[PDB]
Amino acid sequence: SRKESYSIYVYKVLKQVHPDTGISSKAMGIMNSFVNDIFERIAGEASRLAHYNKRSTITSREIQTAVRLLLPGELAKHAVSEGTKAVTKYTS
DNA sequence: TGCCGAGGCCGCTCAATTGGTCGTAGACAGCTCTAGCACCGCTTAAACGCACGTACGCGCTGTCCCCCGCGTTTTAACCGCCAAGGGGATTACTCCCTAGTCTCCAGGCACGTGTCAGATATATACATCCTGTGCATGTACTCGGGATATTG
Repeated sequence: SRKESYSIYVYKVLKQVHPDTGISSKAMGIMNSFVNDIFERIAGEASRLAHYNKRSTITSREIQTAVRLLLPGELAKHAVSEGTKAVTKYTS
């Protein structure tokens, strides 16, 4: 049966930024772990945020707050400026 | 005087880094998967978000009124130092034992499916438990006066 991983999107993104470069298989497992750790931290914090405010859904703002808590510094104001591109394009 | 003695500049030789070149071996990138099952598109009947006075709760506000802050300097030893001594942390070697490799070999069990049940969800009726409110005392508190402990 199928096992499923993020392994292709990290490779796709590598060819976005370093078109000559590659990854060893052992160094893929790192990205395939890291990328789902940050998934869980955002899901867990966004879940608590909905609960504290006694909502049921989790709209964009329930995540933009979870990113603006969880990320340390310039990464917060960058990631917030990056995600507000994506939904602004999607809703056209 | 003397002598020379003590004195100050320049090619071998060895010993790490540094960068170069050789060749070869899995492991990476990529193809074709093919394959399939998830994403999507397409409806539906759907829940839950949300833009919006008003009762009004409390966040913030204008006063006076005092300790703890604020300021000084003596001193007090705290903290720093240097120098010496002893060993115990260190170095370099030789013998030694096993860590590690590979290879064979089995069955333990983790893996997987095959069925379908006792499980828990959902509704309606409902009674009851639990909250919010209102309400006496009982204590834990702040003070004053004296006894015991301890610092210098």
